[PDB]
Amino acid sequence: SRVGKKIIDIPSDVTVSFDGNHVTVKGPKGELSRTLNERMTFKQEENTIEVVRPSDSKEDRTNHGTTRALLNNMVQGVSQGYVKVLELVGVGYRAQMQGKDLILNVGYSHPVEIKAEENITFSVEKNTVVKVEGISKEQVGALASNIRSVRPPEPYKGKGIRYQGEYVRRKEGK
Amino acid sequence: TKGILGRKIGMTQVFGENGELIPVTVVEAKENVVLQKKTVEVDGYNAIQVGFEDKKAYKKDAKSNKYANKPAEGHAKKADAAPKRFIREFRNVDVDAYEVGQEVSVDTFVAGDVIDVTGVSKGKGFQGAIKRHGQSRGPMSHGSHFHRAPGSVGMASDASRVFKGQKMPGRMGGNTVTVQNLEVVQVDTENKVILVKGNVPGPKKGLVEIRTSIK
Amino acid sequence: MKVRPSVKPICEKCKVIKRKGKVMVICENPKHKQRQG
Amino acid sequence: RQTFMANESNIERKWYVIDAEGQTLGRLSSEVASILRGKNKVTYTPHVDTGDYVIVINASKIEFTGNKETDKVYYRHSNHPGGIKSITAGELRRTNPERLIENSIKGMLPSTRLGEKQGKKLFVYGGAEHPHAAQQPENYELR
RNA sequence: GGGAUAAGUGCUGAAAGCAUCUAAGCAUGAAGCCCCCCUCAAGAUGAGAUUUCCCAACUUCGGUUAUAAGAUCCCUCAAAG
RNA sequence: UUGGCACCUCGAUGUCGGCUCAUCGCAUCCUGGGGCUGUAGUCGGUCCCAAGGGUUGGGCUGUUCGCCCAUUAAAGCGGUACGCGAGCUGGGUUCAGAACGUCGUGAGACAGUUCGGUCCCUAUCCGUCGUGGGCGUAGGAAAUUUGAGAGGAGCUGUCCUU
RNA sequence: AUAUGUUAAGUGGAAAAGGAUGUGGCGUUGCC
Repeated sequence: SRVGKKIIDIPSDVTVSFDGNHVTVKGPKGELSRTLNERMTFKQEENTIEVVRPSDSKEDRTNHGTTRALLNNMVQGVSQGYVKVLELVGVGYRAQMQGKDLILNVGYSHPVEIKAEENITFSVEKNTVVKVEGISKEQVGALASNIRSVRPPEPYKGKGIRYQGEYVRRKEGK
Repeated sequence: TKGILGRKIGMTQVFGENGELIPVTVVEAKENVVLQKKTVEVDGYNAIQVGFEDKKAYKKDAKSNKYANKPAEGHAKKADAAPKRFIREFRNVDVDAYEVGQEVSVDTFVAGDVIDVTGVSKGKGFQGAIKRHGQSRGPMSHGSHFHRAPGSVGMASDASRVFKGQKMPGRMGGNTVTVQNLEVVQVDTENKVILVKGNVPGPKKGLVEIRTSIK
Repeated sequence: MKVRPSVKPICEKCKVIKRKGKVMVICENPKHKQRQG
Repeated sequence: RQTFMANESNIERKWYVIDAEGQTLGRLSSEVASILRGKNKVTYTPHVDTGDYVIVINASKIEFTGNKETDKVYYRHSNHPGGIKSITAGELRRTNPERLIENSIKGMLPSTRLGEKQGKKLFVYGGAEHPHAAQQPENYELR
């Protein structure tokens, strides 16, 4: 549709090689970002690319609008990073680091360990603040949800781990 | 550590070093050698054949199993050993023994206290369902003609048959049973004995296979 | 959630979808969650 | 009066080899069964087997159309009360594909003394190489 | 302790410029499913493997013989029945 | 479940309930995994997944049912000729005797009650539990083994600490 | 086997009130 019929506009700072079926985008802070795509019909150009669906149906429009979005995402992966910030509400909720691991002291009878992985970096702004910085939205989102699922926010006092602002419920026990 | 083969000698008891009483089984292990070393290339699995007790040499006319025959006598001589009764294969070891005979000694069980013991006999004759399977007897208050009988063997008409695995009389005992997590109490050189903490399967003068615990 | 053979919206923020062949209603009120269309 | 009947002396059996890569299970199976029964020979006699031997290479590439890797369960009883085991057609291919093709094809052969001797001429291997090079197996193309 | 999952929870994502756990892709998740634990099992007629032992005389039979390795008859028994 | 029909059986298919011995369904009682809560916490409610194991001992009665005592993590609901008498008992009921209330002029009957009372069998064939012998497995033998497949096990409490 | 369409559940190869942005057809309107 519209979202698939949109220009990508490769900023010409990043190099996207269109190796037959597959796409590999390199930039100042990421290489080997190659993705498995489908049999779409796109132009192999620099300074801008487009994706074109060969046919028209209910199974071409969906994959068109998805392929365009995925190429856009891996272009912006080397264009800049996607940072998801996780906060810790509650007393005595501290995040320690060690090497490339994150220790969470989150109210249990033991710490909780979160090992880093390739292409991503942990960083702790303050004891209650944790930021995961990476190049793929998929990888950053997986890491952030795995770090969030240790103690999701309660609805009463809100203590737990959360993303940004206030989007949570609120109850009143007493 | 490495498994050993032995004979059950009997039960006894010692006194633990704080005053405890410890039931003990005495197991002699002597004459153990490595007769063959099976490897993945020649045979699919990796294992080592050990050989337990010593048989007598070959005799031209032998009417018992005391003397080795020519096939067995030729199988031992390839390891440079003496004919052996009770040849057995140990898997889940690390093959650093020799396919040519080397003594497997009790002194390898100084390290490794918790073991499991495989025994190969218990020994009872044809037995009824109360003995063999632990079933229950009938009453004697009313004039019951049912006491040690098995009971119903199925349902009526809709089944029209007896299911595989029904419990009935038959030869009891004599199976192969392993007791797990037994503990070595003490090893003894100059008698080649191991004192196992508990009780092992089989009768006296039976063959037992000791190996390190798989758990 | 409510597993009922007649799922339908209860307010204006609830909206109907299909996951794996099941019809479902998802809403911003967790009371209003239903499945098994 | 005048109908030719095949005899063991007359029978000349050949060896074929088929590629089960990029084919469907049932569509390959029906044709291999027609080759095994010997209905592809003008000299076909019902009472005695005139069929040929078949070697099926690349068994790990047979495929199923639709949602058949999770459906198409295979059930089997052990004759003891309660024991009815199962395996999906997707876990049987990745584990033991040569049983998948063998059972598929042998379900299309008549269950008679001769329907077993006709079904033990099928050799199924998962992977391009087969030991039976000493029999000169021609390469047959399914249609 | 390992693998794949149910209900559930998700990450990226369009069809549907937004939204969305799903259509493509990627995760996580039960005393339950397949392994791991214990016993049986090559009559598994698809009858498997390894080590070892024995292997000339007579015929035109083209096959035979007995004997070799080995095992029984018979007898003394029990850890077995 | 109480019924409705009257299709098999009257040259005969033994009726309760319990004992002994099981097997199967899930519409789940306990244990395991979750969504919502008028879910503060410890306890609960109500829905969804799940059949792997487990699911008590007595008083009263022929009791199945039921009520009660003491427990338990829990004391699930159903099918198999309301499983099961070539396995057992036989209290009840449907034998003959004899008595009560009532009905009959009567011989006798129950809307009922009460005391009593012969339960047969040396298993052919299929089925199941064990054990051997013949042949096969392209020479004849001794031992040691792989494991396609099959079976077994699978339950839970209470304290201490954080 | 030939020609043109339907569907994707293995429906086909059991069952109702009722519920639903599943997909194909024709028709008819309101804002572009």
